[PDB]
Amino acid sequence: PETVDWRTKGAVTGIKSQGDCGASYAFSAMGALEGINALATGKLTYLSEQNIIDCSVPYGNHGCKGGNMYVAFLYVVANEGVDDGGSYPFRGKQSSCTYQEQYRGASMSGSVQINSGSESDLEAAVANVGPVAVAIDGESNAFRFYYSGVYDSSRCSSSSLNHAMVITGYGIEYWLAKNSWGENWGELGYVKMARNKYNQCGIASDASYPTL
Repeated sequence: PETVDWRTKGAVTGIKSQGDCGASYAFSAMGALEGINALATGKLTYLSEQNIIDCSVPYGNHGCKGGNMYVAFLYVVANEGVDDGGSYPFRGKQSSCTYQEQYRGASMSGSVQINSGSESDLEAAVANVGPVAVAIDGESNAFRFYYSGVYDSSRCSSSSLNHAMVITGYGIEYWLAKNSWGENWGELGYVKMARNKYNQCGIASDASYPTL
């Protein structure tokens, strides 16, 4: 298809704000999982980024100071589940791990990594599977203060990436990415990024999604 948006399938939750906590990895990872789960199960369940922040330090994440999607997925697989938000809510900072099995919202068996730099493989993932976790270069003041339109940056790097989000669709040529800086940033917390511009901002350098 020429354009998808996974809200069409009820596979995307509201926009979140990570506050002053540097945990996009978590928000980005949970976002893909929420989608995959909502598609399969038919019910959208909000999942807990706080769970990932508190409990994935031993898998090699840094709580509120940063981390990866991969390492968040390993935690989910090894811990055989992630709690949902309702019962494990965002506090804005690293707290004790209160992971409880009774509130396990979702589980998974692995992650598929999209071939680094390939946007046609990325589109194929997004169209045929679901929302895909990505990371980008959001260094620019233009990104930091993006408000509307298609982001099409000349200064963007395709290798050293500093911010993670969920691709929830694409259209016309852009990607539709969901950020976690709350609803007052971008287009309702969304950004439309440049599609098929030879991997601008490294959108397809480190894309993945979970299996379940």
